Amino acid sequence: KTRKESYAIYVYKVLKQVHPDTGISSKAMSIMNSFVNDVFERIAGEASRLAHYNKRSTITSREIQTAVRLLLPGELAKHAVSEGTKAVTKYTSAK
Amino acid sequence: AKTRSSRAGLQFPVGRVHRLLRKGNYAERVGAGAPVYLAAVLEYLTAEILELAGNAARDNKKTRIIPRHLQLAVRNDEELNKLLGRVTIAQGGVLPNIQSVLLPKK
Amino acid sequence: VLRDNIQGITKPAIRRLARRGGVKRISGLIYEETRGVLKVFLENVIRDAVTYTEHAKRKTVTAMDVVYALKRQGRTLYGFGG
Amino acid sequence: PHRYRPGTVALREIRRYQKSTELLIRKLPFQRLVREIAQDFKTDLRFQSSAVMALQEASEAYLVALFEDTNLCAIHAKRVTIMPKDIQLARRIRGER
DNA sequence: ATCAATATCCACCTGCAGATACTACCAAAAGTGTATTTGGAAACTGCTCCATCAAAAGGCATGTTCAGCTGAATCAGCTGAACATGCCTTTTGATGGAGCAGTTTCCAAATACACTTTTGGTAGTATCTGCAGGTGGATATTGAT
Repeated sequence: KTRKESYAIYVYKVLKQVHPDTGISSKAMSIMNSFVNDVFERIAGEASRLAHYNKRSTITSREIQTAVRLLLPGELAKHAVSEGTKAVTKYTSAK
Repeated sequence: AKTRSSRAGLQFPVGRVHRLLRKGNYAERVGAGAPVYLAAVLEYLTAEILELAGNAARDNKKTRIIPRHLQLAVRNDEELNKLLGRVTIAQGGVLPNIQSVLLPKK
Repeated sequence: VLRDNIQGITKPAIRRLARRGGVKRISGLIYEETRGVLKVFLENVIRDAVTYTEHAKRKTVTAMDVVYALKRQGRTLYGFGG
Repeated sequence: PHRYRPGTVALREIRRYQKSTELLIRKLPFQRLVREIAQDFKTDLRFQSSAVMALQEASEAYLVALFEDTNLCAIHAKRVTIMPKDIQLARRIRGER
């Protein structure tokens, strides 16, 4: 009865954060799930290429960062880069 | 016993994203910052779109975001529109847009 | 005789390009439009190449930088590596 | 006194340039433009000679092809003179706008 | 402008489909904690190959003149929009069975070493030549009358 993962509960959490009285249809959720997978693949992909081009066998938060800059448009990138730097810094100082 | 997600102050699952990076054959190794940074970008992007879709839902006297609202959100936002410029949101329709010369009289 | 850099992409040059493109007759306003277009093209491509440069911690844009940039812009180029 | 009709030389130039493959923009001015644009992204940059070259090849390929679609757009409108609206229509349909 | 057909807009309204809920379990995640390996940053440096510039090259800015193209105006012909009408085909809800997919067993094939052999790339040197330019001479093309 195989297990099919999605990003649904997580999309829902964030949803409640930004619009506490708004719901989401399962088809909308599905699309949401597709979008996350999509962007995941595009970032990971560039990251993958980027590493190769530099004869590196490790994908680090630095690779992801250039990937985000290469992939996302102007203002989305700027803000994504903050949020990720932030998360790492916070993650580094937390063990 | 604290999850890395909470350690990074994130809703999105860092564990899962670390895993999918390995399984997905992107490089030999995956650094520990990688999935944190990515999950963060992933969470940020989804917030940005839900914020905007939420607004379209409200503009429409609806409480539940449906595919049309996501489409309104994406298409109305220059940057999300570029990011998703070669993507089709099933059941989203199009933005109302009639070319000038098409309207009656003068 | 101080001249803007984009203006160094001259009328006769743009004319020649149109020619290879098989254009017989060119409106006077094309030369400025073409300059705009070329600028947006170069920005988009250079932005990406330099991003590759900064990643490699260099101060030189390499042909590979440019080639990689072109590939991800969907304008794959053969002749310069990769 | 000898004079060629408008478009006689133009045709002759189409034929010339279609036969050859040399770049049609002067290297230097193009080089500056490249550097100027780059300066806004990072300062004190140097450029491999081949790097500039690659950029030029790409840029000329791009513009030459955009002129073909542009021309088709002019002809669609029953003209033989390319106009900005033609470049604009081509770029919109290509999905660049 | 005023009169009237007909679309459009809310507002409220019932059913209900789809969403939200909860209780219990659980397989596989995710984390934890320990021992073992190494990828790449950091630091030193050699030599490409890059920016610069001085002398040689040769393409373009320039203003005039008018060929011929573009766009406005006008108009006849007919194509395509609207709508009325008569009814076929799709939509929707209900019921047997193909094949997907989930689990487990088993072996042909691929990974992981390690050592033995070769080939492909650089480099120094020297060796070779296809053809871009130049020439000269005929013939074709274009434009004028």
